[PDB]
Amino acid sequence: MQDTDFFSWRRTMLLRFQRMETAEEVYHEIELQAQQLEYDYYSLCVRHPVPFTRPKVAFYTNYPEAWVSYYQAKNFLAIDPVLNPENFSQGHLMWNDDLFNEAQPLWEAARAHGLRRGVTQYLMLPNRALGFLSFSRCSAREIPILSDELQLKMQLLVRESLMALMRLNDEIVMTPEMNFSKREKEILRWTAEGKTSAEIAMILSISENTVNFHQKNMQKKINAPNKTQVACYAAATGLIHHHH
Amino acid sequence: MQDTDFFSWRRTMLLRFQRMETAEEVYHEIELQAQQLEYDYYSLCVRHPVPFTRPKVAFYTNYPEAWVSYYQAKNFLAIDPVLNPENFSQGHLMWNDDLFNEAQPLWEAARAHGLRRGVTQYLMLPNRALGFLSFSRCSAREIPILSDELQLKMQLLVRESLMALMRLNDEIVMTPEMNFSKREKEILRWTAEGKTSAEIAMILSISENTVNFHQKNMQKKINAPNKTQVACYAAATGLIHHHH
Ligand SMILES: CCCCCCCC(=O)OC[C@@H](O)CO
Ligand SMILES: CCCCCCCC(=O)OC[C@@H](O)CO
Repeated sequence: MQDTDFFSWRRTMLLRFQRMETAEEVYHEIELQAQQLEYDYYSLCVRHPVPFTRPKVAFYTNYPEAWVSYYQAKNFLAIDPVLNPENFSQGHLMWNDDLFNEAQPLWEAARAHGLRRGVTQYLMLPNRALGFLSFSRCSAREIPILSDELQLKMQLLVRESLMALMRLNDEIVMTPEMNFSKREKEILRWTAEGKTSAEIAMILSISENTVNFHQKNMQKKINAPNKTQVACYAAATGLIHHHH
Repeated sequence: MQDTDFFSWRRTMLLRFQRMETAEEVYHEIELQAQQLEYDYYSLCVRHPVPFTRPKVAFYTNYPEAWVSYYQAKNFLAIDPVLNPENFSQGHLMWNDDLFNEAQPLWEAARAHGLRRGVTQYLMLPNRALGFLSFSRCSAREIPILSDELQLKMQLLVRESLMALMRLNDEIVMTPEMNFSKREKEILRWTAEGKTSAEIAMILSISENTVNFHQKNMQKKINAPNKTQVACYAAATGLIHHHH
């Protein structure tokens, strides 16, 4: 089946995001597209895969500054439904009351700051980071628009905006950098396979001290105590394989 | 912008994939949808994140059996363009001749087995596995269809088919299982942060031998030599966090 005005909307937005230049342009276009769907505020959170124990959650938003501060103050992240992929279908999640039954103080606090309606689309990025694009309005008024239309528009928006920010190396999306050589990564592959410094020397046909140097060298770059952190981080973000 | 016959195609296919029951039903529906787009053969490959050194590549296809055997014989995977995410735009990749300049023997071998035209859509799964859905026909004939239509149809097909196979725990998509408890995973979080068995005991307020047991216990389950493999695998597949 085919029927094209959305197909043209798609084409136009792909080009527009590709021809951007600044992270400020990105934020601005989201702010625009949200208003095009009659949403007042937007929001773009990014759950990083690392650190494992205290996951970095970078974000930028045009929310009321008072709300951003309050949300952080009472740490609602720990209970926020819309930042929990389990609640999503097709990477889409509509805001309703029943969704916040376990996080009631967040639900009331958000209303007290003018966030009465909303919606969130999400996507996992090549660096295994979870990107969440949330729209919100202060009007409980009914804005009728086809559900299928909304999903696909946001499906594209959340993707191309974060893909842009990655091409621009923005701090919001960029995982901790680890500029490793091809040999360094080769050594780290086997390290994650559980191979010892001794065994890796045999495979690569090099001195056992040469392996230990590379290992300590990588640790130094990213400031890590042992090879376990280096390898786990490298595996957690897909450096051992896939994209860069 | 909105215009709905595709939106209805979307809705219909979402339900159909959700109400499935067997991995044979999935394969069959792809085979069907490929023929609906005038493609003779399909193919569904899945690059696993682990093992790191010899990445498992499971697949199932209705290709000529002779071709599947030949492709494996001369190991064309190592040079196959259509299974390399770097060549993709919007997770979509059209087959053309210039794409195979570095893999000429594959290009000729594939033609010798009746694969003259094709296309591939790809997607990364929650377990960090890369799923590749390829369609191919034996007719060099021109089948005119809107590019934008093809992309979005396949964008949905590759997703919902692999998401189905995961709900069914199929061997093609399922990463190596590691049924770990909440405490076991808690210990493994810190292990990947580079924390020693001694330090982890201090944080969790438990014996240092208790930590070592959990560690050896996890190793036993997945048959691993040391904690480094357990943690790296657990991080590589997103067990320490995100989905299950
Ligand atoms: C956490 C980013 C700054 C605070 C904005 C909250 C991010 C987000 O979109 O949350 C919306 C819902 O939680 C509403 O309850
Ligand atoms: C590798 C799965 C079995 C062999 C089929 C090849 C998988 C795939 O779709 O490859 C197509 C292109 O490489 C054509 O040159």
